[PDB]
Amino acid sequence: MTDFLYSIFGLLILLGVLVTFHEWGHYWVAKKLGVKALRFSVGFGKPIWGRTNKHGTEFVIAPIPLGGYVRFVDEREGEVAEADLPFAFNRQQVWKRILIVLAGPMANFLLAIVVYAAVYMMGIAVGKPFVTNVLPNTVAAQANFPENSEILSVDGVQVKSLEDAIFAFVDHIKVVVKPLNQEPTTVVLTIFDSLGLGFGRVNGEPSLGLVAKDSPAEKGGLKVGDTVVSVNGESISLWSEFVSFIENNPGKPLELIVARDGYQQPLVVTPEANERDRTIGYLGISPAFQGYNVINYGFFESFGKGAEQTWVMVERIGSFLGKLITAQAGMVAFLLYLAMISVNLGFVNLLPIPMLDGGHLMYYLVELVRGKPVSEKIMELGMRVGIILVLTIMAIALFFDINRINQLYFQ
Ligand SMILES: CNC(=O)[C@H](Cc1ccccc1)NC(=O)[C@H](CC(C)C)[C@H](CSc1cccs1)C(=O)NO
Ligand SMILES: [Zn+2]
Repeated sequence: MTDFLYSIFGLLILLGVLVTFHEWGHYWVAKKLGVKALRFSVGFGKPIWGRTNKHGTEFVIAPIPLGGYVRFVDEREGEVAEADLPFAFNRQQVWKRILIVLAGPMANFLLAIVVYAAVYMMGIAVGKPFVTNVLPNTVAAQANFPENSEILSVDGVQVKSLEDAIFAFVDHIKVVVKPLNQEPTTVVLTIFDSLGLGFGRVNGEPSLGLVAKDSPAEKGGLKVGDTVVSVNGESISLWSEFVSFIENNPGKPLELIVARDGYQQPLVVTPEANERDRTIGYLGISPAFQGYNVINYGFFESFGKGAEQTWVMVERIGSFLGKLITAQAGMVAFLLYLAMISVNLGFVNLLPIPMLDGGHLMYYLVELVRGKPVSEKIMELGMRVGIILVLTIMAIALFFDINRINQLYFQ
């Protein structure tokens, strides 16, 4: 049992990171506001780690990470020394404790955002928008689209994915597409059925780019750079024909002729079918052409797009809650799952449940409502906050127009 190790390792890392950042949001906001923390507990069970801060805060860690808390100085929960009252939770104005309670979920969302922004820089793999077929008597039929072609830029905006293609087609007709062999063309032009286009697997030359070790292709003599010119005496021209011959012949020997180093090499390969379905042949090769696009982002935009993705996630959670009442493998997927679980936690722990942060939010909101000893004061902040807004959004609005100058008739 070795997969168990990495699995529970990722589980513990995810849970620890989420709980630790929630409690650290609570702790750091309370500390910056002037509230002294008494205990910083992460996980349930018996303490496996324990250390006292210079401010008497006891950070403790237990081995079952399913929750945690941050206990502050509070007269409602115990005796407070006369010299510690100015650092007590309850001795602060109501808005301070409101922000302290709100800090947790916010923290979660914040983490989500940054994690999303972290995976938008590393590069995300999407599927190439490869038009496999064209329909008759459609808008694309008169325009004569290419059989097997890849979209490059529709109506000006450069797209590298299918979802991006449909989002551009609903954003707004010029279509720059790349067919096999010949160069890009701006064709004089599901949802694509309105136009007469169909998507599918990418096609190309029967050239080899990868050959797995100890595979039937490697044992038969296939090498990288080989271009299969014929299978069983029949000449082929597309990678799809090659994979057709491979799948249709599980265990039967195929006699290939490949173009290699300027000459022609004859080979023999016996593709073997896998365990899940011993009806589809397989020998272990990859096409020399790519079928993946790599979406990259600048981090100054990756942050905003991760925020938008978190908003999409929380609206999805809202839809799911109202109803209730591509593959980019690697660690990059683990980080996405971690951020999604973080969003789930930041949503669920904000529900007006008595012992959760939402219940505390409700309690301090009704306490603020009951406590109205001054007028025209609540309005005062109402401007002093907005000022900051109309200042900070100004600063960026300045900096934005500053960064466009730093960039800037050849033909
Ligand atoms: C997966 N665990 C949770 O989501 C629970 C609540 C819960 C349990 C079961 C079902 C649904 C929700 N949340 C928390 O433990 C919060 C910290 C999490 C967000 C890291 C915690 C809520 S209070 C307390 C929990 C235990 C003792 S005191 C908090 O706000 N600290 O600042
Ligand atoms: Zn909390």
